[PDB]
Amino acid sequence: GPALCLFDVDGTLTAPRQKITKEMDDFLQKLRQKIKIGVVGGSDFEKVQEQLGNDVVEKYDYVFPENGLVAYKDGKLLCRQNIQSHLGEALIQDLINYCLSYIAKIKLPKKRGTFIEFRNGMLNVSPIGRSCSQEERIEFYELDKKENIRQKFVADLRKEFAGKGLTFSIGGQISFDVFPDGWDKRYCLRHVENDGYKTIYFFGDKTMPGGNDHEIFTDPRTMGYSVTAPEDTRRICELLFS
Amino acid sequence: GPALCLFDVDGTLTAPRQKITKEMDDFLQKLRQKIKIGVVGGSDFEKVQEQLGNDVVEKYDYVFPENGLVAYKDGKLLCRQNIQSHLGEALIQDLINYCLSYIAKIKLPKKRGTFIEFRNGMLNVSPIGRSCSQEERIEFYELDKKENIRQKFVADLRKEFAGKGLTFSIGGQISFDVFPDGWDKRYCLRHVENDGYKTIYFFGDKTMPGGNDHEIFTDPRTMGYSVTAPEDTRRICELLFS
Ligand SMILES: O=P([O-])(O)O[C@H]1O[C@H](COP(=O)(O)O)[C@@H](O)[C@H](O)[C@H]1O
Ligand SMILES: [Cl-]
Ligand SMILES: [Mg+2]
Ligand SMILES: [Mg+2]
Ligand SMILES: [Mg+2]
Ligand SMILES: [Mg+2]
Repeated sequence: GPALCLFDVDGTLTAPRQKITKEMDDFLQKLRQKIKIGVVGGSDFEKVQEQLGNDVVEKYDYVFPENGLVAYKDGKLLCRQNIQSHLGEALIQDLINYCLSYIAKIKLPKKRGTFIEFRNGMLNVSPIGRSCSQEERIEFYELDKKENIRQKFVADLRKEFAGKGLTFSIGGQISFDVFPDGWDKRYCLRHVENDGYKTIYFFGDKTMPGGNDHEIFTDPRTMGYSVTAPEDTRRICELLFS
Repeated sequence: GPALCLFDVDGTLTAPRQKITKEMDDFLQKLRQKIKIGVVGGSDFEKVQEQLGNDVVEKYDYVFPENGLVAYKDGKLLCRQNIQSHLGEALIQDLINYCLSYIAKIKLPKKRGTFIEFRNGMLNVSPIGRSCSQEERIEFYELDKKENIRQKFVADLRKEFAGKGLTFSIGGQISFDVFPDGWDKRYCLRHVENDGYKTIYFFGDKTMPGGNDHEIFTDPRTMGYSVTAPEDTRRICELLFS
């Protein structure tokens, strides 16, 4: 039937931490005369503007910053969501409080600031604090590997919550993420599944387990295609759609 | 002997929350041919630039953002000190552990992120979180006066950290500052002290007890003058140097 193309932005339509190239933007616009297109990224709408231009809403059929928590369709905002409204202030506080209480009891060499980073689609938690220096990150990550600090504090959170529909995911060097079950890139799919697309292609570059694009790639609702770079995305699109 | 003028920024050289007027800027420079001048404010270096001009450091003999924890003299940065090194890493971790445990215990309509912001010469603490939106900021502000949330917090903090050489100051809407005794605006006198000034004049619009200019005004190293606006600062300086 009719189809949709969904692209990760960073690493797929663009080179890592680089803006789109006029040549690729033009290919995509030519491709829209053949098929509906849309983009999905973990970054806020401001960042996505930096990456694809301030006219992005008018140039793509769908735009899904924040893994879809914000959604634009045919130039209008289709929907907007945040972790606060979903989980609720009560539950959002029970979680903050426990995290705070628990971090007060961790004996560390150092503590700094921003232990809780509130993002609209997750809560970053950092025993040391994100404001640490790079040399303090390393000191902590090494200590974590011998004492397993992050792993035990997720463990105790998975016991006390998680029946509230919460996922916990250790990542990077100093923090872990608390986000509702399924609020990875798969979230965006809810805004396009009821629009009548017999097949939804998806292109991304972190397609293997761990990556930003893994969970959406493996979803049975997508025709998943891995990519290595923008040039490769044109290559594949040229072959799929002539 | 030779002398130095030190000016509070907001309200003394500028109308509150506004840039300086070109009239006032060019006056100061005419004075500078008669006297070394300097400025001091609580705000980070970038904010000072926005009030006095990008090239502040070249137009003022001394420049003291963050009450002087960051300091420029004749264009170049002076030796620096941070709260971690002064108070020690145990009192920092014991003061963070306490603040964290206490926030977890506060019942509030909303809690968000960045409850402790780790600055060069202080720690904010925001019961609600500095990442809060604007609507949430006013909410906490207008509830705080009904239930004296911050006022009550600062009080218990003083009891527990009595004698530890720390000061506390509720400022603004959502937070209070914790800083070593002596790290108000009078921190900067450490730099201009000596350097052969027989008289150090100081101007400030919040001379009254509890104001950010009080302790530097009363400090005996300074010849303090209370100001009611930029145009008044002129009157006193025109009375003194003409
Ligand atoms: O309002 P906030 O929470 O951002 O607070 C801000 O302003 C306060 C005073 O500002 P003023 O004297 O102009 O009211 C400062 O003490 C505080 O460190 C700063 O973060
Ligand atoms: Cl925090
Ligand atoms: Mg990518
Ligand atoms: Mg698939
Ligand atoms: Mg002032
Ligand atoms: Mg004095």
